[PDB]
Amino acid sequence: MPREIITLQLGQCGNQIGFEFWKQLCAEHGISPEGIVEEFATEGTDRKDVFFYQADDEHYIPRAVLLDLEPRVIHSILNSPYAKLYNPENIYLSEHGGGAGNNWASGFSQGEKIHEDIFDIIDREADGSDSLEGFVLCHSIAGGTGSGLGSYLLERLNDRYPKKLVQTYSVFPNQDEMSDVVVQPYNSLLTLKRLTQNADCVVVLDNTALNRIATDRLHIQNPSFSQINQLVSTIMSASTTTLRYPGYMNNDLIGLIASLIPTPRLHFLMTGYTPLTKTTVLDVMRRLLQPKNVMVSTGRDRQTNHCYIAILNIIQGEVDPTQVHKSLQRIRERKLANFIPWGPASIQVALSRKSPYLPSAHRVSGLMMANHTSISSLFESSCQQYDKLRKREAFDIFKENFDELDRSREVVQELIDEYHAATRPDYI
Amino acid sequence: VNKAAVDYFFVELHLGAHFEALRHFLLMEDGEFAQSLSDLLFEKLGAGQTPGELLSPLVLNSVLSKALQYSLHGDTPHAANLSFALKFLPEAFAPNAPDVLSCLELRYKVDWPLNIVVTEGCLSRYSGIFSFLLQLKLMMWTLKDVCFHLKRTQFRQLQLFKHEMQHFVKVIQGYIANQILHVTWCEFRARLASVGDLEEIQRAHAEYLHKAVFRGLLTEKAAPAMNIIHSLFSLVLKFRSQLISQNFALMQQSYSTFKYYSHFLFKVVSKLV
Amino acid sequence: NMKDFENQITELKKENFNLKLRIYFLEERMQQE
Amino acid sequence: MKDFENQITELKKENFNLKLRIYFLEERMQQEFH
Repeated sequence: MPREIITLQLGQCGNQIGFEFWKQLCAEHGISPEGIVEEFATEGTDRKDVFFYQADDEHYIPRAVLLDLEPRVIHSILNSPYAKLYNPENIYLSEHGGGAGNNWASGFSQGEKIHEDIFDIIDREADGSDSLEGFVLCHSIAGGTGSGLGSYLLERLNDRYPKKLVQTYSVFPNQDEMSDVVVQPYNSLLTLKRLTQNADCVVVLDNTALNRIATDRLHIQNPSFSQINQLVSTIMSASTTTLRYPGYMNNDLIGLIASLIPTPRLHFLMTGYTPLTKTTVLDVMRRLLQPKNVMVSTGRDRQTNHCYIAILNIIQGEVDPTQVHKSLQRIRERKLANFIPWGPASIQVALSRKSPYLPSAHRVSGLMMANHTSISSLFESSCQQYDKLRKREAFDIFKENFDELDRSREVVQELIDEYHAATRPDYI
Repeated sequence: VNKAAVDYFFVELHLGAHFEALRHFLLMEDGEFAQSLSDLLFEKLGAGQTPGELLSPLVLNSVLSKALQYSLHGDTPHAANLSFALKFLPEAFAPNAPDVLSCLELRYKVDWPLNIVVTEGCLSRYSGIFSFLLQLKLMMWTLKDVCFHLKRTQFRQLQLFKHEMQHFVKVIQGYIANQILHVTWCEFRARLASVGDLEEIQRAHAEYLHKAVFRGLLTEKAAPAMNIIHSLFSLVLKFRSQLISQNFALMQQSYSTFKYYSHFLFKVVSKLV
Repeated sequence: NMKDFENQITELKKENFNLKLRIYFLEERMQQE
Repeated sequence: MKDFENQITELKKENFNLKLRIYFLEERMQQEFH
């Protein structure tokens, strides 16, 4: 009864991230990006089938379909063999050049029409799994296509795999750049609705600190989309470090994520990277305690109280256990990072180990998931940005009626308030 | 003569291989096996299929083989040699108290005459460690089933209460053996066979095993602590069943009792060591 | 436990059968001779 | 467990009867063939 981590790339950015993540899973497992796994992957504890399912030619085929709203994302991915580990059907680029039209309403329409296609692809890619967790939707909420497809295909995939999960990832637009089309609000609304309705966790990405990291920390000033794709590949390799490869604890890394996702309404988590462009447990905590030092903009807003209740970090790296206990005690008791303010004296932090071929910038490569009402405040900001196409009528989910977008913005604000209550001992 | 005999017994007699495979299977070394169990396998016996059905020989043997196969660490010969022993036959499987599944006891195998230094203490300690691991796994699988039933389709803070309850248990298990105690226990058993007589080598091995058990604070005077933990675990199992159904009161009481019993256990630990 | 008893029953079925078969073969040989 | 133990005892009795008859037949063979 082995396990495999499935995914699905949606949108142009989503499919670029999907190809980069297939390459990253291959590399971290030890599979060459050209579509063949080197024999060095077998020696390590990194299980290719967990992240980039090795083909008969050792092609570490990710259990994901590379579908792009802009088909040019995968049209030129054929020349680059970085997605050759995936099966030809595994690179399932969307036929439409506009995909779902970069409109949140059309995105929901396309995801629901692809419901049969999404369910069929899930069934086709579910063969390689014995004790897996579920599929994902590696998409981008920047254009409404990505977020609408995320929500609609999430409903469709929940229909196809009810006992499993299909985690939608709403990679919203660049928070440092204004969008040309203002229909993204219904996209953020649909993503927040998919989060709060059933999914215990949901992904929301803000590019405010991320743009600064890319321009200066990553030094990619005025870069192309490749910088974002490379960052997505690095994050996927970091996740495969704890999923595909053996660490030191937290056999249920998904269980830890579900612990930080204790409620469908509180579906927001804060990511933290340290370094993000020599780390004792305390040093790593000092290097990533602040949301700014973190890799995700868990909103420091008031709709959700920007107090991190619980944290769980994939700190890939083997620190000493005495130091780990001392740093956990310092966080818990010394109020450096206390437990959920709704809980007694405890620590809310985790750690991981890197993949067989995945390195760490410090003693522990940081990629966190902090169940924080600051992340809920980021969701609140997304809810406030979810009315741009409804209140101002800017630019199915919104075209057929604004019920989806407006109710989703209201639900996002309500979840922000609920997480504001849950950052402190008044969660109820 | 004593040194030569000890070296011959300790070099490649598979006796320490028995202990290694016990720590690999009786204690589930491969996280894949535990994850597969809590995801798909921990369905029937987790709540208790039946007093007679859950004790079926062929089904239990198939389940053990499947758990060993799901992990590329339970392939050790003594991993499959982990056998079944019992003191009380199955009687009830109500998923209200912590009685989820604690019937099976893992018993690995060693070489002979490596049992020259075999006393009842070390085997009893190993069996008790396996039983405690089984009970903790039953609680964790009840929580996992609660989460799965909640996700299949008045219940807030249930996952937070589960994490708060599990933190201390995880800390104790890591103290017993995580990465440092994981080698300290091995080093203690590495000095288990250094005597000129089998009785003294047995004493060294039993001392290492007892120190490993004492790492978890397994003192026999802690029967009241066992009762308090039993009440807490009954509440935990009831809350897991309630969360599988859709309790919020159980979760809030779990958090409050976690704080209170943490204070009580801190006082007890200060009073004892 | 019960696994040892189950294995004992499985072996003992064949044990009783083999003792009876040996007796029957001896009886057939004695009747022929 | 106990039912299997009782079955083991019953099979022990069955082997007892069969093998006592076998010993008697060996006695008959020693009386006849020699």
